[PDB]
Amino acid sequence: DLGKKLLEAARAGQDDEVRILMANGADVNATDASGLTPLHLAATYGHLEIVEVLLKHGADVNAIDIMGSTPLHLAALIGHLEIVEVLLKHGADVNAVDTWGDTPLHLAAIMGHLEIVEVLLKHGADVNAQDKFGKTAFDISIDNGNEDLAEILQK
Amino acid sequence: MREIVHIQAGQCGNQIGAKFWEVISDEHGIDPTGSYHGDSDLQLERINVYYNVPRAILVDLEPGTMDSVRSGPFGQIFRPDNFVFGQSGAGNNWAKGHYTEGAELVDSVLDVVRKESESCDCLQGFQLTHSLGGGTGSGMGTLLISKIREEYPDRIMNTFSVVPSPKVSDTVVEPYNATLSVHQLVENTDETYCIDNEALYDICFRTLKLTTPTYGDLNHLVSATMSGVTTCLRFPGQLNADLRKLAVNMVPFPRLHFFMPGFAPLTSRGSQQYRALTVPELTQQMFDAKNMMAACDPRHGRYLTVAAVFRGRMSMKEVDEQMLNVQNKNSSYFVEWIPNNVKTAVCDIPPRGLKMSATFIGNSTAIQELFKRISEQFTAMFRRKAFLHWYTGEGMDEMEFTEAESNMNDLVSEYQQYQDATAD
Amino acid sequence: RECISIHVGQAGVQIGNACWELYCLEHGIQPDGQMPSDSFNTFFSETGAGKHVPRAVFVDLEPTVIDEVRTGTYRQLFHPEQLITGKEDAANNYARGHYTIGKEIIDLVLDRIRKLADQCTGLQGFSVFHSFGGGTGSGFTSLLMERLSVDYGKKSKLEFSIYPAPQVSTAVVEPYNSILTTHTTLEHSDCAFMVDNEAIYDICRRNLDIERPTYTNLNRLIGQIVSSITASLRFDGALNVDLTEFQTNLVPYPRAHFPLATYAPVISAEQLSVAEITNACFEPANQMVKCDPRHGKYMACCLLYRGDVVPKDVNAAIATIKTKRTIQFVDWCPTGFKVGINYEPPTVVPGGDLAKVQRAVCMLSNTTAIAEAWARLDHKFDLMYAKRAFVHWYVGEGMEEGEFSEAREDMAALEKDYEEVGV
Ligand SMILES: Nc1nc2c(ncn2[C@@H]2O[C@H](COP(=O)(O)OP(=O)(O)OP(=O)(O)O)[C@@H](O)[C@H]2O)c(=O)[nH]1
Ligand SMILES: Nc1nc2c(ncn2[C@@H]2O[C@H](COP(=O)(O)OP(=O)(O)O)[C@@H](O)[C@H]2O)c(=O)[nH]1
Ligand SMILES: [Mg+2]
Ligand SMILES: [Mg+2]
Repeated sequence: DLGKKLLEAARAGQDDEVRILMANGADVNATDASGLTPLHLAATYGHLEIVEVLLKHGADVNAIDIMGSTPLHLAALIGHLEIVEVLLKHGADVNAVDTWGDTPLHLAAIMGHLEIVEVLLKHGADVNAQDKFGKTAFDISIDNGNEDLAEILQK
Repeated sequence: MREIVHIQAGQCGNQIGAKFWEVISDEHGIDPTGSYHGDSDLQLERINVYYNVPRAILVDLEPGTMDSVRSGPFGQIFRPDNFVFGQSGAGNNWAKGHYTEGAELVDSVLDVVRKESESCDCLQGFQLTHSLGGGTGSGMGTLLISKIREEYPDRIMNTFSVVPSPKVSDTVVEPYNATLSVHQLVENTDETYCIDNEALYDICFRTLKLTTPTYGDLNHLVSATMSGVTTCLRFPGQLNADLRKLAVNMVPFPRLHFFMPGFAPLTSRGSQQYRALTVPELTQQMFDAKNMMAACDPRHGRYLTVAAVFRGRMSMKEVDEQMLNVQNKNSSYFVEWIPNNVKTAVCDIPPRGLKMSATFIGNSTAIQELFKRISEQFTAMFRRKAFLHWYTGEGMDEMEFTEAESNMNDLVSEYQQYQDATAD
Repeated sequence: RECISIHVGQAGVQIGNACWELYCLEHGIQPDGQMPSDSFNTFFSETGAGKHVPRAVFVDLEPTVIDEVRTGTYRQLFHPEQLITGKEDAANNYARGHYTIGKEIIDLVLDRIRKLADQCTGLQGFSVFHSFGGGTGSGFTSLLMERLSVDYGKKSKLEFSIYPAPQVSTAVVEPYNSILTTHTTLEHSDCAFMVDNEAIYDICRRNLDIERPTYTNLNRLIGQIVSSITASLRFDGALNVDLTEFQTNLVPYPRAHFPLATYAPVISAEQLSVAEITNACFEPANQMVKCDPRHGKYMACCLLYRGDVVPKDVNAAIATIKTKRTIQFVDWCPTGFKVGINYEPPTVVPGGDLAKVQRAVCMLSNTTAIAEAWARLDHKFDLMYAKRAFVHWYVGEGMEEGEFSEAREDMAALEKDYEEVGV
């Protein structure tokens, strides 16, 4: 199966072995068990060159998995500023919500990726978006005593 | 699958048996002393099948038959040990051959059968020639068959059984004997060539225009048929090569293994055949019921399987065409639910005295006609209970006759079922 | 690096002879094994004395055919331990090949395969040659394939089946044997090239100009087309360089692993263009299995050219056919034709009715129209099994009657699997 090798390649980050697998017609939008496309995996583990290749060969920028995680969710969680900006440029949903009710702004705020918070905000991230418990990104900055994040959320 | 052990039992058994050895000894280029004076490798390619000297065992309760064989032309070639003969004769009593006198001798025969089988690279099976209306050939033969069947269950059993007819002997107990013997063959043999004396007389009388056919005249037709059906077995060839493969492609249902043989052209004893037949002529001796060695009309039934053996130099292209022709131009006579049920094979070495020939082995449901005749004669005799004290005195039970009667009728019904069957 | 060939029944064995005859001419190897001259050692091993031995096992439940191997032109080429024979054949009965007779010799055969696999370092898998209708070819192969999926489970196995044809058919029950092996060998085969003996008959009557072909005629033509498929493995081409790639390129569904092979040109010995021969790959008259690809969808398609070929001529002939014919593909396939070229000329046999051609091509294409061939067998099967005809032979040699139905359902399910892909 070439779709499973592409999932493994995009994860482990073998740029050449992605290009080879795609040269034999591998499924760019192949899902693993939990619905994770190669774009999910490349955007999670910070493989910018593989992200841009998949996007340019027709990868669904807004593909969700079994838990509603878009690639922009995972990039903003792990803190890959380069990939966050590439995803948004290819029309990613800045206010996607996942099964836990979190947006990319929630995850970048929890993990303290202030530079990505600022990028998401400038692409129209919803500061008033709430999670399951009912907490916004601004509520997270207040509850966690994070004045650096509170200031960047009101800029 | 190489060697075949041959057996001949009873008067008829050793008559058509020896005639068979006469025919195929010539064809393979063996003289009566047992030495090769041929001139072709296609002759000794598969001589190991029937020879070592024939792999033949001679059996009869009648001791006279011993000498009628050895005083024959090729009588010198048979191994002296392989002669196994009793003191008295069975006298047309199947029970004497199967239970009393024939049973006493059958061990001695099995000892020789064992001996000949012991020194075989790889046995195929056995080959018994015998008549069914007799006491020895039928009663002891069928008892021999069962006794081999149980001692050699990994092997084929192939019989050349000749059917009695009033046209050849007016003995009225033959319907009893032949019915009892058919009750055995349907359970004990893989394939059986039905040689009908009714049909042998009707061919010698009507087609060959001989006013009084002798045994020799009827035996000529038989020995020529046997060499024809055994052509595949005795010479190199792709199709129907060994006994098991033949039966595999001939017998779709275990009990329905009674072949109606027939061959062409029909010649007299040593007559001159100036004009050699053409391929389409030979092919048109298949449905020609005047060439069937069993007294049955293929038109009155359907072929389940057919094997054709063309002997001589001829066009393999034309034979294929003619056979493919005759099948579809009579498509209603070949069963539809067995596709490619007719199989044709060619051998370049023709039979003795002929430039071309063709033998036509067929599992035709019409054969039920033959078993009808035997049963009606059996029942007519059995309903008046004539001559039963012969059989019962030898240890048989009256019940046996009823079972054999019923079992042959089941065999007739089965043939009638598959005749009326449809593929839809 | 190494590939092992196995030949089962007369069909396998006699086609084997034709292929190893043709392999040794293509590799300049002598009948005695010598060579006055690597990529080709995928198929051959080497003696200390400069002798090149095939990586092959010959199996038959009966001497006659393999006896002619070891008293013939190439008797010296094989080690005698590679040529294995029984005594009682299967008698056109899958049951005897698989159950009754096959169990008596399966262990000796598997043992002699281990001796060739022990000589090999990075063994790829197995090529298997066998008839369908034959008892040995059907029954024993399917057994051997089961046992190879255990003792060598983590590697490839490829079939070269001889699809039956009434014109050379030796048995009535050949539909039975075909269905029975194809059922039990379905899970254990990664890819399988069928050869309709009718197409090979038709081709030899038309293009070789023979009235009544012999087996030598058919086997030679077949060996030419087998050589075309194994050329990539023997000369280190670019396409299909190892046994996995056959599945990668041609098999997008484990079950549906039956490619149609088409070979041009077949020129009598009594030159064409690159474009002309590539058009003949989409002519049904030159297929190895009689069907109509126009009635079916292509899952994949490879072109294996060999000889005087300009890579640009190929791309022209491809664009010609991709534009000027309507080769329908499935939507979930790479719509591009894979290609590879091997500049060595097609070798023929000295004396052969087949002529030396300047260039040649063998198109391997997993079309859904090959389901037509399964339908013809399934139908013949149904007629006979409707009356339970000849079934007692099988049941009386260690086989449960149920296995007939379980096989037929697996063939009915396969006919549905071909349908759903092509709609
Ligand atoms: N193309 C081709 N077909 C063959 C060849 N040999 C046999 N066949 C076909 O294979 C089918 C089965 O015959 P075999 O392969 O000889 O049978 P087997 O494998 O030896 O099995 P058994 O003889 O029953 O033990 C028949 O329909 C033949 O037409 C061959 O050399 N070339
Ligand atoms: N075709 C043929 N039939 C025979 C011959 N001898 C006897 N018969 C038939 O066989 C039956 C008699 O059985 P027979 O073999 O003589 O008795 P057995 O010696 O006890 O087996 C009758 O139907 C005869 O017509 C013969 O030489 N040729
Ligand atoms: Mg007598
Ligand atoms: Mg064989």
